[PDB]
Amino acid sequence: RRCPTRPEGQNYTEGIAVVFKENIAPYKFKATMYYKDVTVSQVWFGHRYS
Amino acid sequence: QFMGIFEDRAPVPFEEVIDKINAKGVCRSTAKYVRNNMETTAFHRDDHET
Repeated sequence: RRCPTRPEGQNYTEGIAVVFKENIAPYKFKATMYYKDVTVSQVWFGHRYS
Repeated sequence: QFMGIFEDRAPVPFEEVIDKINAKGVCRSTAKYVRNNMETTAFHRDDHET
């Protein structure tokens, strides 16, 4: 009987790759906060205590 | 100068939610509510109820 031989075989293209995934990290940068704590305190001065 | 700003959130009573906000679409200008075990009412603009 005429039986088949080995299959053709996969043809592979050698190369280089870079794999990117979805970006989930927030964009980060340096900021500066300028503000003023304004604290106004009302004190009642008793006989022996405040 | 500001000597102090007391900011509070008061609930809207049932009789104001149903009869005023839901029926007429308006809200009272006075807040009557229980805070710190006391009945307190605040009038907007220190004026009459509207």
